[PDB]
Amino acid sequence: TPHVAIIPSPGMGHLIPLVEFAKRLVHLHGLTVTFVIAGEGPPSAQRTVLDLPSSISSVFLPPVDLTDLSSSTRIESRISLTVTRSNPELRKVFDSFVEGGRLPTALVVDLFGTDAFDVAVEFHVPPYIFYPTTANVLSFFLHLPKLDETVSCEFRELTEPLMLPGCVPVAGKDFLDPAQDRKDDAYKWLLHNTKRYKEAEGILVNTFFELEPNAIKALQEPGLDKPPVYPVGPLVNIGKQEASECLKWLDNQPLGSVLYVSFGSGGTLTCEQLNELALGLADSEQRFLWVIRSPSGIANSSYFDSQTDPLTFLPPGFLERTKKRGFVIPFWAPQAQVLAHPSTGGFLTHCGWNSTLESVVSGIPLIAWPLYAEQKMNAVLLSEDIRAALRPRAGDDGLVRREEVARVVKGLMEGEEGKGVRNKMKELKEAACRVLKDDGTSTKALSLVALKWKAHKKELEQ
Ligand SMILES: O=c1ccn([C@@H]2O[C@H](COP(=O)(O)OP(=O)(O)O)[C@@H](O)[C@H]2O)c(=O)[nH]1
Repeated sequence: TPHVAIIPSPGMGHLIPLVEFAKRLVHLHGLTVTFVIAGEGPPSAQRTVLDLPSSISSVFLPPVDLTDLSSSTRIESRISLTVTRSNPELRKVFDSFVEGGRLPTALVVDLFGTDAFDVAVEFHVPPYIFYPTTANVLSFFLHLPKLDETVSCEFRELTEPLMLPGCVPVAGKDFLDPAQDRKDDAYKWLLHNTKRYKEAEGILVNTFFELEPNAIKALQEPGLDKPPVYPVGPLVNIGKQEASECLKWLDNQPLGSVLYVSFGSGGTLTCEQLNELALGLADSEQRFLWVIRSPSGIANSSYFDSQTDPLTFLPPGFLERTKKRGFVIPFWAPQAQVLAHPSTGGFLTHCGWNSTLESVVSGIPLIAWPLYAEQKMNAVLLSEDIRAALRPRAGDDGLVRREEVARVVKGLMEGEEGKGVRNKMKELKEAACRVLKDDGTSTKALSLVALKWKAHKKELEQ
């Protein structure tokens, strides 16, 4: 059977969907999978995630040396270089696969891991990309080499939004974070990765037709140097695994009553914003379950990570006033289970794509609160095109004040404002089931890829 090697770039939001993808490959397609894990140190959260059928093994590479990098290095530079600098160790793993008679049939990287294609090419292994965010942002990535060549200003200076075929228009000032400073190595690494996308034999994207129909149709049209694109989503943890205290609390709340609040694996708010969010959550008088992290002036400061107790940053009396109706859990919650719980009724999200897809699969409507990466692009898609998220108004200083927090929370949970988004999520919840049935469009697309891999292995071995 074909052996698929998967090399994630750092980040829980890369590993989680890749593990769901691997599980479908082994269970539904009979393939074998090895994760090759690059990094800086032992896995965190990560181990809970990698802890799987026998058909899935994990190899942890020796940690890469990133000690030459400035403390102010942006995350995408760190993420990309973790994979690039791991190539010599990845080659050693591939030599071990050759010796064991299990040369991979495919090497799957994620959106920042394209330098591992060097190893794939050396070993005559087809390179693929598993793209863990939207077809809209994939379109942006595929177009970036051309955009870079044709546009010479910082993107925030663009007066017209970018309107790629089938895509929601996005202002230059809202392009993903690593695109916002073209002089920084984060842009250099983003651009470099995008220029390698044309080398992929296929790109599997964690989205589905009904969610992004116009962008998927455009991506699948033949184009210059464009690989085949396969929507295979939503590949998520559906939340049926046994976790505890926050779920026990949830069990005691009415159907559809609780607002879950979470800023992904890496997100933090500023002090001032943390304060206004807490105050506005209390003011709203809604039930809530908030995964809290200590504040920072850097929005993705927890990406790789807490020492301090986040509860110490809450305002006077907040924990007291919300002792019954709010549950505040530091650092990490069993998010899949929360979103699948019948007592959950809404989600204030940073618009990371895994969180969005988990919410879609359970029909939970959103308040879009983007922080870093491509989240603002996702917020525009969710609120202006898909229409499954409400957005809070930030003042000219960037702060969402407590009055606005309370307004949008009540709008989502009880208001006329939230009816449209709740209905759209109901329809998307159905569609998410449709596309994953045996002859649903996402199952068909993944099956085409697995069939290609089975054919390739058959030809090689005969
Ligand atoms: O407290 C938390 C926060 C995050 N997650 C999971 O971590 C992933 C976060 O990925 P996402 O794409 O939403 O954002 P990122 O962390 O990459 O910014 C999702 O699968 C979440 O369910 C979780 O289980 N508990």
